Amino acid sequence: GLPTMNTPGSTQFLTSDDFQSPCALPQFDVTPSMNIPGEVKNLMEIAEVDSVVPVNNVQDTTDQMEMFRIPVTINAPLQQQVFGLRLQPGLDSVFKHTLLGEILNYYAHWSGSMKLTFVFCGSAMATGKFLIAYSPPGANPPKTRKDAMLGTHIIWDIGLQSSCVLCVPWISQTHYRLVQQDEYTSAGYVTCWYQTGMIVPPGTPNSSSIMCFASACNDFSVRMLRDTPFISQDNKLQ
Amino acid sequence: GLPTMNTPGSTQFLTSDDFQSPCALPQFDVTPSMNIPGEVKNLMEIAEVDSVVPVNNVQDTTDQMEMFRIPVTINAPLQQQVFGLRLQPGLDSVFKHTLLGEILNYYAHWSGSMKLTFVFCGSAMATGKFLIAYSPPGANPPKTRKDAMLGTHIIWDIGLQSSCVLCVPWISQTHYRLVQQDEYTSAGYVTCWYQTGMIVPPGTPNSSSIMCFASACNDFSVRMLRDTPFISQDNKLQ
Amino acid sequence: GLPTMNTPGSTQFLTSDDFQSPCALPQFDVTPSMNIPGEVKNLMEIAEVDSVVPVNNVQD
Amino acid sequence: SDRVRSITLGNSTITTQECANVVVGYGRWPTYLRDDEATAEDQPTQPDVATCRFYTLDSIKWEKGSVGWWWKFPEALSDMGLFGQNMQYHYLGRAGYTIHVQCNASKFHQGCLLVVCVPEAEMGGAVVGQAFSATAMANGDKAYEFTSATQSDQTKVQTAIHNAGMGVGVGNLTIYPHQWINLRTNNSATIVMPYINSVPMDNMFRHYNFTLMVIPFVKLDYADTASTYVPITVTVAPMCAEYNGLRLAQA
Amino acid sequence: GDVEEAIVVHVADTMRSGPSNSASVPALTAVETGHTSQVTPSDTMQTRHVKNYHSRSESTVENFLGRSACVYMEEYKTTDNDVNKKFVAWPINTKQMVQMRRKLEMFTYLRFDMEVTFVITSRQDPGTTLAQDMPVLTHQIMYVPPGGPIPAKVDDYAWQTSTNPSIFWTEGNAPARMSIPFISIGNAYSNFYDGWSNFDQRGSYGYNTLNNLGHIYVRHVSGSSPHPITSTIRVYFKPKHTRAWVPRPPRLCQYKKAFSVDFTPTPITDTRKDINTVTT
Amino acid sequence: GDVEEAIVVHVADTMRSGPSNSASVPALTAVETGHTSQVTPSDTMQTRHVKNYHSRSESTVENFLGRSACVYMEEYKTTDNDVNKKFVAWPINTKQMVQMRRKLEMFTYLRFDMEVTFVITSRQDPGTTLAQDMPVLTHQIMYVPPGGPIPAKVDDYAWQTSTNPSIFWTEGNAPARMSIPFISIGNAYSNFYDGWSNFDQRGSYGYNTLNNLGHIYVRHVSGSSPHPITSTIRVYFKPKHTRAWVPRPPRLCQYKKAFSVDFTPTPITDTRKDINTVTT
Amino acid sequence: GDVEEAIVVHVADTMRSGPSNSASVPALTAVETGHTSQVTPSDTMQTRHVKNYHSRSESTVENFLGRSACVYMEEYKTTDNDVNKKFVAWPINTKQMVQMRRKLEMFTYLRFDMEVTFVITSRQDPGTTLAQDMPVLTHQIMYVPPGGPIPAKVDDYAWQTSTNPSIFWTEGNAPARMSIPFISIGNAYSNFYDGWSNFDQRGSYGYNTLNNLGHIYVRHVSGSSPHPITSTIRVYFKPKHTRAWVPRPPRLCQYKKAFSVDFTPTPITDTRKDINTVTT
Amino acid sequence: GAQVSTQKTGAHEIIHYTNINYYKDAASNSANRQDFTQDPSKFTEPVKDVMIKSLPALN
Amino acid sequence: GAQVSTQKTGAHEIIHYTNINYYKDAASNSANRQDFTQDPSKFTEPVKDVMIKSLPALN
Amino acid sequence: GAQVSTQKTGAHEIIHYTNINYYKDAASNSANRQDFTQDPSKFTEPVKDVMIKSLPALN
Ligand SMILES: CCCCCCCCCCCCCCCC(=O)O
Ligand SMILES: CCCCCCCCCCCCCCCC(=O)O
Ligand SMILES: CCCCCCCCCCCCCCCC(=O)O
Ligand SMILES: CCCCCCCCCCCCCC(=O)O
Ligand SMILES: CCCCCCCCCCCCCC(=O)O
Ligand SMILES: CCCCCCCCCCCCCC(=O)O
Repeated sequence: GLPTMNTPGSTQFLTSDDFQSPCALPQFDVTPSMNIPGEVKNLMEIAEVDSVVPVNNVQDTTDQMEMFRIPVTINAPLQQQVFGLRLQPGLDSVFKHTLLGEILNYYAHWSGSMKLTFVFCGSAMATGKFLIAYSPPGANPPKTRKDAMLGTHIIWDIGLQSSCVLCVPWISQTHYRLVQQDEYTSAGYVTCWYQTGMIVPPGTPNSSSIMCFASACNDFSVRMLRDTPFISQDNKLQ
Repeated sequence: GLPTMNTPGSTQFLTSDDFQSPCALPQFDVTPSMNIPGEVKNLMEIAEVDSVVPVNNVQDTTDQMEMFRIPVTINAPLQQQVFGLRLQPGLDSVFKHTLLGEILNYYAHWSGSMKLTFVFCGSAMATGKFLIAYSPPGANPPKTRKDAMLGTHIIWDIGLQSSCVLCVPWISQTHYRLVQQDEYTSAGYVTCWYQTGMIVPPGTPNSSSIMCFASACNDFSVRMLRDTPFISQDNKLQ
Repeated sequence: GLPTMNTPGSTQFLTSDDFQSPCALPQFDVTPSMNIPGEVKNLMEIAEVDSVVPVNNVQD
Repeated sequence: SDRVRSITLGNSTITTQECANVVVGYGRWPTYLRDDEATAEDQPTQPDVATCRFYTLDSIKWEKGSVGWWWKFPEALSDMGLFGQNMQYHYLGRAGYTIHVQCNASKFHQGCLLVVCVPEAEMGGAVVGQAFSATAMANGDKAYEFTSATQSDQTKVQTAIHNAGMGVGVGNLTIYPHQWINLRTNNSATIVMPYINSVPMDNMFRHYNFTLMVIPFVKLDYADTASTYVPITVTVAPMCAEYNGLRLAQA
Repeated sequence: GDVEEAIVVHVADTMRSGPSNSASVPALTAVETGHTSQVTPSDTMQTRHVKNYHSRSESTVENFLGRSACVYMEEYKTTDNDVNKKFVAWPINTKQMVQMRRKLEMFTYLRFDMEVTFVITSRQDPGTTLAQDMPVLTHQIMYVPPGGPIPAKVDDYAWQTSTNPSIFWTEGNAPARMSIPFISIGNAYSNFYDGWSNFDQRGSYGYNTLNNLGHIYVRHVSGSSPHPITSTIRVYFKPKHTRAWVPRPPRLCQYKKAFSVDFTPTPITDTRKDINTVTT
Repeated sequence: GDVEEAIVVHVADTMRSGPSNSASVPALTAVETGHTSQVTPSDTMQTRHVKNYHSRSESTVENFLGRSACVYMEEYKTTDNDVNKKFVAWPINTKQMVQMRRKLEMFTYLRFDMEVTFVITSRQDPGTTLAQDMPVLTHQIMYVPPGGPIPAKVDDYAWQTSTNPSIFWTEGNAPARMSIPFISIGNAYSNFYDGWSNFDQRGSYGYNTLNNLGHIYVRHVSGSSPHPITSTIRVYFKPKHTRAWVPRPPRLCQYKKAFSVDFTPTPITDTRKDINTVTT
Repeated sequence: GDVEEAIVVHVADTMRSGPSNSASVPALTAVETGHTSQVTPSDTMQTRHVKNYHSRSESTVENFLGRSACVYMEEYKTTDNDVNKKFVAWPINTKQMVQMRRKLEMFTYLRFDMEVTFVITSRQDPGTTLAQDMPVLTHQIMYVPPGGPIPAKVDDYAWQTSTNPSIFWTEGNAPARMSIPFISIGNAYSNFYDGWSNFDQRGSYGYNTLNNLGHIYVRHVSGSSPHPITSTIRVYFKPKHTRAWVPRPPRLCQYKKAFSVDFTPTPITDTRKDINTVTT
Repeated sequence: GAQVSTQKTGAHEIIHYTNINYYKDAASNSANRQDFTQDPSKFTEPVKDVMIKSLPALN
Repeated sequence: GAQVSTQKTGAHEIIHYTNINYYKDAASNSANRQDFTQDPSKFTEPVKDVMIKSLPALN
Repeated sequence: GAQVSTQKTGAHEIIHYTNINYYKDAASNSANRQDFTQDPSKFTEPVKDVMIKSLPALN
């Protein structure tokens, strides 16, 4: 017949190949298709939805739900820190298990900007201002409010609108960053400080809580599929 | 299906083959290209750059840098030899490790002409003339300046222009020469002699130095890749 | 992929076959050709030249 | 005459009356980053004349026994004018450079210097293995000296001159952008270096873009004169500098 | 014309933004509406113009689920005293192996074709005497849709498939492979089923009610060595032409049952010294 | 039209030159400018007209680097008491083998696709009793991008790759092969990196900081012979579609570390009797 | 148009000839001129008209030399005490085997491409104990152009070819094969060279001076059996696209040296009883 | 019956491949992984009244 | 979707070969080793002012 | 890029075959053994003055 010669790679089984194969059930009639609501075509669509971030990981939380709410008090020194965290969406315990971190943990590289949304859940009569800042990578994280205000930041005024958005820009030397972030691909820090202080009238609770939401922007993307390290087994399930 | 028959060479692994193979990371998005300065597309571009030739290999050099400078003196016999060397760019110790010899040592055949550039690094008040000659292959290298002047040569006058170029022509019986040159593919000799002598005024050093640069012309070419013998290992690096 | 089936003679080495094979020295530049005198293209050209015949084989 | 050159950057000027041509990197002139190659999103800052100007990098002595020196950039300018301040306050940076080396001597002196800019001049330690701190090869504008003999102290780099501290033949450094100062005909060398890297921008404290080396191939010599040494001076001017990522002062 | 030549997106670019002072407040919103804010860095700080060539090609569900993953392995011996130990019988399901299970359960309904690959290896069992000569072995893989006859021993009559599809494979060749269409009675596969089997809310509960995909059987065709030999089979699934609906959050707790959602409560995440700790 | 038929240089010729007597001095130049002279033999002696058909086809970087070269080999046994000795785990890098390392380090930055080929061979270990019968062995090669789970033993759960690419290969066939795209986060691979990891100039130094390419793991799928068997794997790399920037001089000193430039000083070249010696 | 369809001689016919009586004398000639007579039977006797369909297709040099012929064989063992006996190292030449040597030396200069085929076979060495189990062996063929490094032992570093071409072949498959272009420095290969190496007519003499084609090395990749195994390799050459110049008479005396023309005088031919003997 | 279509390449640098189907069942074809359309509005903007980003969310 | 191009031959003596791509990723293609363009001016003539070979290098 | 040419047959009795080149080097092609031109005059008639067979060789 037609002369041929086999090249390297013949008879190998590569788990990510694309080849045609015979059908074991010839002329099988499949069930008609139906347009079920809520079709998802790309995982970034899932990644772009907000999810509550457990910022309050203080190592002595006897109640798990306490992790989601950030404490706030009426009387505090003029400049004081509300919270601080590292911007490692796929590695930091804060973002590790969120709806965005779970998607990232299936991939090796990521790039793009992020949205952090903060919502004030105090009384309607309470008021205050907060300074939320993003500090790009450096040798030392900010220690005081004067250090923090030198970076990207927004002044948040609490009023009828209960929510404010800090958009973390994509500032990097490389087009992509590793999910298993190392010192070479650091991403910076995020901190929140009192701007004016929280004031309340008579007959209101003396403490309030804030919550944080994390999601990706429309320029976010991922690359290089890999297996997630969060799930494992020791024996075959039965 | 389609009848076929395998021919000799099936299932072999030839290290220099050109075949298509499946991609292990389907639909991977590569980083955008960027035009970094200094793109090199052909090794001859590297080979055409000048490099300092260590001509002074006198077997008693306690200082390595002394190899690069060729001594010269004010008072010398009327005819005297400055230096002499064999024209074996890929085998001679003089040219072995230069920027041209290193490239040649990756190949088996070579052809084309060469440039030798000499620069005088004496005082501004010093003066002299030198005769630089190329003697094609023969049974005996030149012994005196009258023997040398019968071959290709140039008279070099030292003045405001500090450099002179001896272009070694391609005179050969075969289109190509072996890098591991043998007696069959000899290439000749290069020698330099005093033409008039070096003269200096009062208040100047009595000795001076010359340096040599080697490079290929625009008709140079190589052939038949091979492994270089200059680098070896005895155990796996760790 | 494309279904196929091997026929008799696969993987054999026949010394008088004509098949293409990979080149071990890709993009090698051969020396230019030169017209040397006296090219021979067919052995009958040699056979048509005269040669002396040793007829006197008389065993002594 | 083509032996005269004049360069004007910012509020500073350089004049040379006895010089060779100018070498321009790899044929590329410094330029700003384009819109289709950038990755960072926030607006850059371009100080212009405040930073793109000539800075004089201290001076050294050329003796009969000198072996060579090197400087690492942009660390050498880390504390020089507003260039240093912008380096301190920003996460990312990008700039080309103009390097001018001055060395003058009478007509009765002799000697030759090689001036070369080596991109990514990674160096090895004196003792195989081990490690050295970032003080054995860069401590500001101070110059570091090569050594004729093999280095023995484990706390510093292998300074053997004939290997250039990189494991390569010193005679092959001609492949990089370079120029020669030959006292017969030359007093200064000028090199224009574009920004060369594998990424559009990089942190100017963490990464050494390139290294400047000055090596005497033909040692200095003279006779019967009152001048005992020949000073060498280095001047550098950033070009088309821009920064990104304002993050308070930090190393 | 024989060739049909008639048969790329890139993420959004960044636009230049300057100083602003106006009544519009893009940064302020209200999450109570269930609406995710669509602000971009251009709306809260000055930005340069950037052209993005990044694409989301590798994040599509087709590529995300288009990787072969192991779903089952078992061992069977060529000769032994126990009849049940000389062949395998597996009720097809995707809940046996944790990784592919978690990948699939990120969606509620799935519809795809399937590509199945079988990897078979053999080894001689240890013993006091191993010297034997045995030709190459051959294996049979049989698929029995629900309700069909099931073999009870290695040499039963049921192995003479006249209508059940089968594959005969000889050791030393490439692994066996085939394609399977969408064989669900419903309009889509369901990973989860919050309901009962009986109409009065009794009986089996959960996904177990909708698993009626059949069985797979494997044996050595006629190999029976003087000394025992053990073979292992691995089954790999690879969805093709995938469609998914109704995404759901990834699982947090470890799996404990192959046909149940049962779990043990797990902490939300790991802890740190205090709310301000940012160092390593 | 189905066929796209729309898809050689030769070196410069030598021109005839006669006697000359003029003020032009092509031979005299000045190297101080950093300029390499462009003189040709036609400019300093009488020459004949010569047509050159020589081409520089084989000197291109594509052809220079387009040869498969070994980058790693290691051994693993089918059965043994030490768990760590039954499989391999290699952090991918190109500095292990000297020849290809030196070929690559002639350039500062490289950008290419990769073609990887695996050669696997097996041999029986010596012993007092070797008589056994064992079927053909099968091997698995697993690639784990950085941050993924790593197997700790030959029969770990991690080997059930659902997203990590893998290859299953049976002895006696052609060697395995695949293609890999340009997988660097930066715009080009960097052979050299003169910098530190931490922002205050501390920590790791050199090329070691930018090596985050992942790992490769290998094992026998299920082979476990009564007597030990040792297998060796060799990995070959072959750049494709290559581009290079900023050439640098070839190394002179021998290599001594796999992740450092450390060296011992070496003489510039070999010596000879005196500056006039020209004989053998 | 995709197909290039645009891409047989027969010997001379015999013409009818009748009686003649004339002054022309085609039969009479003079060999002293060096001219071979062109007479035909039509010129000396009456002949009939004959159409000849015979062709000289099989006498062309392309077909004459286009047959694979053995040029070298050698043996090497998988394990042994002598290091030099575990691999082969052959300086390439065509004078080793008599038949192809004589075929080639009918011409003075040749120019052709080459097709090389390798045939490898293995056998177990005899001994007092032969019971072992060994997987399939693998072999490497390495080509080293002149001047390259040469391996000194079976496990040397030189076997990690980064630029030398090589082939890895597994037993049981088709023989290895490749193509080689015209790799001579001169414009044609020379079978004979009447000259010396040194310019003063001294040193090596003959064809030995122009043989600089390189070496070929072969080894078992990693096979090392408990008991010795011997393998033999045979090399076959097959010219392609052949051109030849200056034919010379075939050799009469037997060959005695592989790199010399040395011989012993031989009689012109065999004898017979007398000049008139015509019987058997 | 041969389809010709572009194959994926990076950034902005014969980038064509040919495909033919051999089997009679559409399930036998190779994966159709060249489609890149997406629309996140179903999950990010499920509200009834359209919300303008520049305007206040409420009132 | 078949490319036809010349194959390398010596000196000045059907010298055509056919190529078809089978895979959807450009990384799967064979090496493009037929390009022979080169320009050494970047390394041999990096000076600013053009230098004429026949004229003196300086003055 | 397919060549079509006649294949050898005996005497005077679809005698066509098709060939395609797969490799980029002309050395990889198959043997070109279909050429049958020949000219023995170089060895049989090397004399300067033309000799007529019917005429006497000398005078
Ligand atoms: C939500 C999970 C649904 C899983 C659906 C799996 C459908 C594929 C079943 C294939 C079983 C038969 C394969 C082997 C057939 C044979 O050997 O001929
Ligand atoms: C400067 C040196 C850079 C080296 C870059 C090497 C990139 C290739 C890495 C390939 C690793 C994976 C190969 C095996 C994959 C598999 O088995 O499926
Ligand atoms: C007059 C006689 C001339 C003989 C010329 C022979 C030229 C062919 C040499 C081929 C040597 C290399 C073959 C093996 C290469 C490999 O294993 O990759
Ligand atoms: C079962 C189908 C086998 C097809 C074999 C390869 C194609 C041969 C015909 C050449 C391509 C033309 C196809 C077409 O006309 O659409
Ligand atoms: C996966 C592609 C398989 C292609 C099989 C060989 C080509 C068959 C069709 C004949 C050539 C025509 C190709 C074309 O129309 O561009
Ligand atoms: C590497 C080349 C592979 C060619 C595969 C066989 C030919 C397929 C296309 C059908 C023939 C048309 C060829 C042509 O257009 O010239």
